[PDB]
Amino acid sequence: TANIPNKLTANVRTRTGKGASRQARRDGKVPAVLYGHGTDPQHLELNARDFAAVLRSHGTNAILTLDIEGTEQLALTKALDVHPIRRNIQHADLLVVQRGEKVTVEVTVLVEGDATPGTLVTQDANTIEIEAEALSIPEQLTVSVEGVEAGTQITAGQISLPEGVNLISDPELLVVNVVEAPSAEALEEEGA
Amino acid sequence: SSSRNGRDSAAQRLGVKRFGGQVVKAGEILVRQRGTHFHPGVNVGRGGDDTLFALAPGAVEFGAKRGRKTVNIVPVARP
Amino acid sequence: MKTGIHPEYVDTTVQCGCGHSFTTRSTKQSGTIVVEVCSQCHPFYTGKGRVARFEKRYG
Amino acid sequence: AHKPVGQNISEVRRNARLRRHARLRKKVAGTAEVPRLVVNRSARHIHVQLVNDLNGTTLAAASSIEADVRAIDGDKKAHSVRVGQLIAERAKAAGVETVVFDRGGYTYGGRIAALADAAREAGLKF
Amino acid sequence: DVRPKITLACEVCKHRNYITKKNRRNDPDRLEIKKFCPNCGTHQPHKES
Amino acid sequence: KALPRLKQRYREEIREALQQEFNYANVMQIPGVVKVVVNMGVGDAARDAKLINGAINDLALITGQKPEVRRARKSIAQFKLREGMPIGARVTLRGDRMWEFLDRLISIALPRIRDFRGLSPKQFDGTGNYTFGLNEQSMFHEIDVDSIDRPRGMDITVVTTATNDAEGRALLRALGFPFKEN
Amino acid sequence: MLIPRKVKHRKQHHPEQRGIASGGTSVSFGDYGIQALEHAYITNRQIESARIAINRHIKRGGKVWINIFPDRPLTKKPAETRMGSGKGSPEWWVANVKPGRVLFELSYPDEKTARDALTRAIHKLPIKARIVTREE
RNA sequence: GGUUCCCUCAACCUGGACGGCAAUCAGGUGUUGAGUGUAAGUGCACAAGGGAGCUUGACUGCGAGACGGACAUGUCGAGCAG
Ligand SMILES: [Zn+2]
Repeated sequence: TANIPNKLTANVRTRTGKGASRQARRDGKVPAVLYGHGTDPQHLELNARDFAAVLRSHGTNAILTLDIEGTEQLALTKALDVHPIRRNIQHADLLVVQRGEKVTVEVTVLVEGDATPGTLVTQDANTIEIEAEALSIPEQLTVSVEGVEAGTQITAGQISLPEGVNLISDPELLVVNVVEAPSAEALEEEGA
Repeated sequence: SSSRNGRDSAAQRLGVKRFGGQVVKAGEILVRQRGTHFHPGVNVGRGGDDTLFALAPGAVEFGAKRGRKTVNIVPVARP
Repeated sequence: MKTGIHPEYVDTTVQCGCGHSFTTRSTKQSGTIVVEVCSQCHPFYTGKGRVARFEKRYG
Repeated sequence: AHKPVGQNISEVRRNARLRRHARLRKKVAGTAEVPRLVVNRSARHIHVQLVNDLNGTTLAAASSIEADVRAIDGDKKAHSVRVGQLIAERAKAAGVETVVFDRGGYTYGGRIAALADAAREAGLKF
Repeated sequence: DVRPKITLACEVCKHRNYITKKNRRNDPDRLEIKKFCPNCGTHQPHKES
Repeated sequence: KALPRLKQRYREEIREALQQEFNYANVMQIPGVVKVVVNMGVGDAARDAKLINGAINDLALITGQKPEVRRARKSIAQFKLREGMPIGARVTLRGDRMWEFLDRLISIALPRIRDFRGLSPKQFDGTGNYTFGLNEQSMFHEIDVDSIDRPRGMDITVVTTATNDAEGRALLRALGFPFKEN
Repeated sequence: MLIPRKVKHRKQHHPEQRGIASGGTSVSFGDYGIQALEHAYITNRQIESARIAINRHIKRGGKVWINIFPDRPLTKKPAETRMGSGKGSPEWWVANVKPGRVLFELSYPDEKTARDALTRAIHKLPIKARIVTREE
C-alpha cells in the first residue's frame, strides 16, 4: 500500500477569532491548524470546495501536501469539525508527518457478501485502530459475511490487515454480529 | 385539594464580608459560613458557629495550604 | 502480665500409660497429671473394658 | 521468588509515629523568639534540634553520636541526660531562653523525659 | 416534666447561684456538683434544692 | 534459662529442616509461628448472662490467662441480637505461654478425641494460617468432667510467618499436627 | 408505552427548548435513522405509534432502535378549576428533543423498504424530520 | 459537656463447631462510598468519627473590634483579673 499526497494551497491567516473565522467561511474557506512535532502551530486557511473533494475520494485519513507561501509540508488529517445540521466542515486539524513515521489511525470496516437467507447482520463497531506508515494507510477495511450461519461473533482480531499494519485496539472487539433474523413477534415485544 | 408546602426560613446573610486586599481591624469578621469551607490561616480565628475573624490588623489574603482554602491576614508596614 | 487477674499457673508433669513423661507448665494445682493416651499411644500417630469382657468370659 | 504478604512491623511502626507527630504539630510551632525542640529517638541514640518554623531553619542541635557522649558509662537514659545538657548550653549560646517541646510522637516518659528534665535544670524553660 | 429546672445552692452559705436542668429519671437524686460561689470567693460544693 | 520443648525442638531441629526443602535466600525468610488465638462464639448469650459467664471460666483453665468478652458490633433482629452486649470471648497467646499450649494440644488433648481421625490439611487460610474447630471441650485434663455442664467448643487458629499454604503445612506438620492423607 | 420505574422528583419545571443537540446527533447502531429539525416534547404515546408504524412495514426481519426515552413528567391541573391551590398531578411523559437529535434507527436488508418505513414514522411525530445514514 | 492520650471505618475475597448472606475469630484488599442523638445543607479521615483516665468552664466582674439590621430583636469575638 502506497499513497500520493494531495496538493492543497494553504494561506497563513492574518486575523484569528470567532469573527474572523465566520468571515472566512462565508468566503468559502476552512480554518485549519498545523501542529505536530513542528512544535509551532500554524493557523492556515484552505479552499472549502477543494479540501472536501480530497476527503470525498480519499477518506478522513487523507494525506496532504500543502503549499504554505511556497514551501511544501507533508500533513495528515487528524480531526474534522462538522456542523450537525448543515453538515459543514467548520475546522480541521492537521498533524505534521514525515515519510517512515508510524501513526495510530482509525479506519472504517466495510461489510460485504450475502450470508444465510435466514440471518440478519448487525455491525457493532464502525471503526478499528491500526498503526501504519505515513503514506501506507489503507483507505478501507473489508470483512465478508458469506455462508455465515446463525450466531457468529466476528472479532476485531479476525480482520485481514495488509502488510506493515498492526492492530492497536484489543483483538476481542465485536465488529459484526450475525444473528437469526427477528420475527414479527420479536419486533413487537422489543421496545414497549 | 390544597398544597402541603409553603414554609421557608429567614435568609441568614452568609458569605464573604471582607475580600482580598481589604484592610481590616483586629476582631473584625471576614467570612460567615456553616462549616469550614474556608479554614483559618495566620492571624485568623474560628468562632463558635464557624465564623472567621481577624486576630491582628492587616490586609485580607486568601490562600491554599495542603488542599484547604484558607484566609490570612498580612500586616501593613507603617510609613 | 497483670498481677491479680490470671489463674494460678504452676509447672506440672504428665505421665502416660506407655511410660512416657514430660516436663510442662499448666494451671492444675496438683502439680502432675496422668493420661492413658499420648503422641506415642494413639493409633493414628503410631499407625498400629468392653474388649476385655468379651475376650475373657466368651474367649 | 519470595513475595511477602503483609506489612513488616517496621513499616507499621514508622507510619504510625509520623501519623501521631503531625497530630502533635497542629499546635506547636517554632518562632525565632520561642523555638521548637524536636526530639528523635531510636534503639541506639537520641537526637534534638531547635527549629524555626517560620523559615525552616535549624538553630542548634545536640545528639548522642558525638564522641564525648559515647564515653559515658551509664545506660541509654544516662546518655539522654548528657544530650539534654549539651542542647541547653547551645541554646543559650544563641540567645534562646524559652522553647516549646516537640516530643516527636513518642510517649513522654523514660528517655524522652530524662532529656527534657536535663534541659530544664540546665537553664532552658519550657 | 421529665427535664425540670433545678437550682444549685452553695453548701456553706446556702446561696442560690445557678439554675439548670436535669432528667429526673436518669438522675433521681439531687445533683451534686462543684461551682464557683461569688460570695465565698472559691469553688465550693453546690447541691440541688 | 531453659525453654519449652517445642521451642527447643523448633529452634535447632525444625528451622533448618525447612532450609533445604524450600531453599531460602536469607534466614529471615524462614517461617515461624506468630500467635495462637482461642475463640468461643457463644451466640445464645443474647438470652441469658450465665451462658457467657461459663465460657470465660473454662477458657482461663484451658490456656492460663483471663479472656476478653467480645461485645456485638451490630444489632441483628433475626438473631434477637442487640448491639452492645456480650456475645463471645477471646484469648491470644504469645511467647512461652504459646509453646506450652501447642505442646499440650498435640500431646494430650488432640489424641483424646473420640474416634479421632486427624485434622484436614485443606483448612488453611489462603496465605499460610490454619484454623479448626471442636464440637466439645472435654478433651482437656485441666477441667473436671463432673462439673462440665454442656459442650462449648473453641476455634483454634495458628498464625504463621509462612507466605503460602504449602509452607504453612510444612511448618505445622513438623510440630506434629496429625494431617490426614488426602 | 415507555414509562420510567421511578423518578426522584415528580413535579418538575418545563424542559428548556433552546439550542441544538450536543450529543446523540449521529447514527451508531442501525443503518438508517430519523434526525430532528425542530424542538418539541415527544410523548411516549407518539413514540409507541411511531415504532409500530415501522414494524407494520418491514413485517418480519430487521431491527429497530429507539434513542430517546420519556423521562420528564408534565402535570395537568384538574378540569374547570380556577387558578391557584397548588400544582397539578403529572399526566404524560415527554422527551426533550432539539434539532440534530437522532430519534429512531433501523437495520433492514434493502434500502427502499427501509426508507419508506421511516417516512411512515415521521408522519406520526409533531416535528419536521429527515432520514440520515451512517456515511459522511 | 471540658481536657489529655491512643485508633481508622463501610464493603469485598479466603479459612473456621453448632452458625446459616449476615453474630464472635483469623489473614488480605480497601482514601472514604461507613459514621456524625435528631430534617436538609455546608463540613469533618489532619478527623468534628471510635476507645480510655481525670473532671464540672453547662464559671463570677468585664469585654477592643465587627456581622445583621424600619425599630424592637438576633449573632461573632481576641484579651484582662478572680
Ligand atoms: Zn458559698
